[PDB]
Amino acid sequence: PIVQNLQGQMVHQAISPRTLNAWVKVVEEKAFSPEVIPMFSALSEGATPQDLNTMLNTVGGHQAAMQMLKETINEEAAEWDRLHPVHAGPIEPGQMREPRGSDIAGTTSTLQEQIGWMTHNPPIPVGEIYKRWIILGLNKIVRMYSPTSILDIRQGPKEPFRDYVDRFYKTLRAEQASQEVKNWMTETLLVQNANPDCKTILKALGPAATLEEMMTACQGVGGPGHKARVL
Amino acid sequence: PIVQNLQGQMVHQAISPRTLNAWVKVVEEKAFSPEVIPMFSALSEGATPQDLNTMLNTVGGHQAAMQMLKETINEEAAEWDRLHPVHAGPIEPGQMREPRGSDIAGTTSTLQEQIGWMTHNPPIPVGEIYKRWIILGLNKIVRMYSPTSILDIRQGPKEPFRDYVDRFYKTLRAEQASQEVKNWMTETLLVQNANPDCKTILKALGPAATLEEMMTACQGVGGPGHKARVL
Amino acid sequence: PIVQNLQGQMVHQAISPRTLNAWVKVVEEKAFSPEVIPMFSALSEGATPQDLNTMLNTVGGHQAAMQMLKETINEEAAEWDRLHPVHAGPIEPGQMREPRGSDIAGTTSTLQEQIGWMTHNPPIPVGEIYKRWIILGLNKIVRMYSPTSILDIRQGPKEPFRDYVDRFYKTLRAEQASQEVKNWMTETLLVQNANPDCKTILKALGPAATLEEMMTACQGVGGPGHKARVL
Amino acid sequence: PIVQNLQGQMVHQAISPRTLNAWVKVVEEKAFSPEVIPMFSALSEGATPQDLNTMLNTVGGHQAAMQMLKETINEEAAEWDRLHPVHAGPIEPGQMREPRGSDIAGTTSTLQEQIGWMTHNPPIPVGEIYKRWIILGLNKIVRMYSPTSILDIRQGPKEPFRDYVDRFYKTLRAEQASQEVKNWMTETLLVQNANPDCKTILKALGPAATLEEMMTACQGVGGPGHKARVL
Amino acid sequence: PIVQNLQGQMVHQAISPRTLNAWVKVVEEKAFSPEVIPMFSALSEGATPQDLNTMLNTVGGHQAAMQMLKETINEEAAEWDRLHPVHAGPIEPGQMREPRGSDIAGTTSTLQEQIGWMTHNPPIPVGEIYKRWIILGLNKIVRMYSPTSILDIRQGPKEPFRDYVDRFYKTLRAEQASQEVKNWMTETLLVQNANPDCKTILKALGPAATLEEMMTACQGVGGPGHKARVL
Amino acid sequence: QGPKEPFRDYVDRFYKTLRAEQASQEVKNWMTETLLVQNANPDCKTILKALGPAATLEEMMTACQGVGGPGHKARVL
Repeated sequence: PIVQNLQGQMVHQAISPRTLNAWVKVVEEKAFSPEVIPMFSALSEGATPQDLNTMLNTVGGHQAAMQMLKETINEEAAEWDRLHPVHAGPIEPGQMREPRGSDIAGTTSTLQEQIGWMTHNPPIPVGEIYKRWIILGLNKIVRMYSPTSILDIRQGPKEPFRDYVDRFYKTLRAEQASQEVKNWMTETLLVQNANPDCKTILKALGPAATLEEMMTACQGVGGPGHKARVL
Repeated sequence: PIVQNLQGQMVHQAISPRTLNAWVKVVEEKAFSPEVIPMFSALSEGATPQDLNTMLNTVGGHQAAMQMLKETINEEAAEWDRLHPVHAGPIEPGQMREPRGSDIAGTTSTLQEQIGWMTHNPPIPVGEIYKRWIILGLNKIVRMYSPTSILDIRQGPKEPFRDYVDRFYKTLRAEQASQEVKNWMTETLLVQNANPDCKTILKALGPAATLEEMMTACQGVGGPGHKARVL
Repeated sequence: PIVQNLQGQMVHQAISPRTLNAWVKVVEEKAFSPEVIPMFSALSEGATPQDLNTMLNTVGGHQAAMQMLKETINEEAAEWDRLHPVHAGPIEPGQMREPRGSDIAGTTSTLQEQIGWMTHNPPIPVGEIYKRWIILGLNKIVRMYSPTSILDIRQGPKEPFRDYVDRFYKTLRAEQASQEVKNWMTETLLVQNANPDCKTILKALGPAATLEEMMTACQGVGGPGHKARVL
Repeated sequence: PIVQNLQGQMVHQAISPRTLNAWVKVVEEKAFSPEVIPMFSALSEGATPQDLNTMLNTVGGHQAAMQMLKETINEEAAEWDRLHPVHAGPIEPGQMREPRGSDIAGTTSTLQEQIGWMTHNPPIPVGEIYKRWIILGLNKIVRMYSPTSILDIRQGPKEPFRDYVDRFYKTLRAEQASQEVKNWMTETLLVQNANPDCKTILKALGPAATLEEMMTACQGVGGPGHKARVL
Repeated sequence: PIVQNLQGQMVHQAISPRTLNAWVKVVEEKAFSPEVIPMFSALSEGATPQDLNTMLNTVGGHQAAMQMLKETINEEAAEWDRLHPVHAGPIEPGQMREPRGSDIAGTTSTLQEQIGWMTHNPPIPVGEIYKRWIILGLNKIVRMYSPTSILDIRQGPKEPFRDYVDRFYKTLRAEQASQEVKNWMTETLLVQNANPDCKTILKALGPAATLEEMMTACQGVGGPGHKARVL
Repeated sequence: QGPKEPFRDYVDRFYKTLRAEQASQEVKNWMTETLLVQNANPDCKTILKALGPAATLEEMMTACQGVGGPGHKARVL
């Protein structure tokens, strides 16, 4: 990344082995889950194109997924130059030029230019432009083996309600939809078939008390709910 | 390393034994493989010849790989040397000697010289030249440490297409083939070495199918393969 | 050690406790071996003759071999006076005093003198001369050892032509072998026990070829699922 | 501990956890090997009398040995007090009062009076004088802890001599014998207690035969490369 | 925490998560013990009341002995109020307000106010005073919970004299008895509670024998005299 | 040769093969140390403990008398 410095000018640093290891733990295991997009955000806060390609490349796992991302963003890269002047500004390495799509994604730019673009004030946001293409590329792999349907979000009869929530957000962030279809279906079927003790205390409290008493309810559910609560 | 390479005054920093112990750990976990090479690059952004000689000599094991790499960087230096004339040194303070191919590899040069050439503005880049040479020798081990080969890889008779096409892509990463060859390879060769059950669906899927549309063929058939995976 | 060596603005700081914990168990557990040598070089950046002398006193394993290492160091430290006698150049330029063999081995020099030598620009480089002498004695000490079971690494008749070859260089890496002895051990161990088809290919190549060539052979010779790929 | 300063007088910094960790490991693993003296002193660089005291309160086992060591310090602080008479009447205004034995022990004296003594002219080594009390006490604990006498160290008939030499030099570390006596032990107990065949060679080589020559005794016995083979 | 040395302005440093973690992890291994204390001193270097509070507040285990410890802090806070007149404003014109029991415990005062008394001439060590109250707290904890004591303990059937002396001293640290009592226990009761055969030979080392003379004697009688050791 | 073997055809095979190569003199000495000595019979290696590195050839060719074999086929006709 680019990292602010105490006494002077901003410094470029290479992405650390801890950071590529922390990322490797995430992506190879969360690949088909919507969960990866904000981890990606957080572990790419200062990131240059070169940092971004380094983060793509150091993954071992899901190599054909990894290509479907690389191919996806080169289409964005081609797309960009359709409306935006090609080779505008200075021809030569080491000057302030206006980046093409394949400059954005660090394919045709050298790192020195990237450093110039990201040290400018306000910064020239090449890596932010590229991260949005990688999020869109990430949406496509997340979709590929994920479920999508509103009737396919599962709800067991004795669960203490939380497991349904924890499935809900990792289902409906795969594909965009209507807020009203997400709300109305919550009400007519999903919550209406949930744990009948849970519904009782919760919808007696209503939209007028905090979820605490509902969440303090439904103790002792199988083996895992019998597990210690005071430790 | 020499740090702060593309930003004003660059300066030297020592390679840490934990950075070295962590390098060797990738090598323990992935053997000699493609996926090593970017971890090598990430830890090689600022590297002097001496950092590079410190990186190969700390490996210890895999000594047939080390010996092959070692002749390839020597064969590369020899070639620099018979192509670019190098004569007798400075006779006065404030003067700089020419690199040899041996100097660039850190055979005959001392670190202080390496610092002078690579901290000059603009630098005389001995670390670049050699790190590339080392990468050539790393790729060349990949050929002689390859699991299977692109023609030999194939789909088991009840094997999911999804498992197959990932390991196929792992396989094509070790392959050094051109891009037009890589294009055919990921289309025809892939479909051909498919099993008879998926091959049909794959022939029906036909010309001009994208990787998005590859990865979604043979879904939802059930049976063996599906234990942890939602249909 | 000095902190900020080669970086100006230098301070002397005390030796780190995790560097000492890593040191004592490395010399204890693994012995005077080829891996010690490049780690000792990486481990001991910025160290003074007090720090390196503090580090030879803290080594608690291999005592007898250490007394031949101490004799060896006391020999170079003596010989340096025989090789480079103090101030036999011009008295006029410069103003430090020229160090004896035993101001380098930290035996007569005070820590202020060593600080001044290593805080000059360019410096008088006491630490690194000391680190060479210890490396040189690490090589003499290594040669005091020879692995049993060099000659028991015999090529497995149906196995690929890799790990036995690998092991044979590894066992013989500090054994100092001759061209004809290396070719003879190659035939004896490797060629004469390998696979029938391979043995014909290897006798046809001859045991005197470089490693990229020996590695190339025997791969894709065999028929359907018999092509001898690395396991 | 004590830390260096580039303008004006020295300053003190917080004690490190990992220093106490390094010290507790080298105390614990072998329960007080002669490894404690170079190691304690490696971690007692710049260590005030209150830091040396913190190092003594780190040892949680061995509370006999630890109080024996405190009563040893108690006799040493006395030794100091007897050697030097206590100032009668008022101390002269200005610079530090001379240190009394328990003040050196860090019990009756504060941190800042230690800073005072070390910045003073001449320097008063309050850290270094108390540190010698500890190390004498640590050798008392190692002497108590030692398994056998250097005059009873001896080996079975087919054990290597070279392994005995090493057992000898491990043995020597805790032994404060005069050097003539130690040279005499080197050339008598090793030479006398070597196996019949090493007696045959050490006679042939003679009285002036080296320690390297001692370790290379019983060499040449086997077949090539430590293996006999029939033609 | 606070550091004053080599800073240009006197403000707070934020507490490390690995500080708190390392403190909790110390309590895991040892419990409230003598053992936590030297690791508490290092992990509470520069500690202000607020930091001290945070370090108390994350302990989740041992919660009766937390209640005894806090009670004991409150108690020396009550003591201090009736100790000397606390000045509610400045003690003299040009000097800070005095700290009473709620100011030392961190309840009425704010972090910069606490930085004030540590950075002030003269300094008032509010956080060390509270650490002492913490040290007194812990000293009551180990004594209520102490499983046996000095006039009930005796040397075992097969217990070495040394490990008896060690096990007495460990008891006698936890036992918070009056000092002339403890001085009678280390002189007379220690001798009296040994093995009886043992006790007769400590009768035989002449009047008032020293701990080193005692430690170097008592041989053959009671528990094991020989100890196997790793060199 | 095997380790207990009487230390005569091996010495013919060594010298004849040396005479075949026509090896350089210095290399013959390194070959002797490398090969001849490290293959020698036990009693022949007692001479290299008794004499150390300064070992003469006549001593070694006068060793190994307690085993059989043909010797040098010395006779008086």
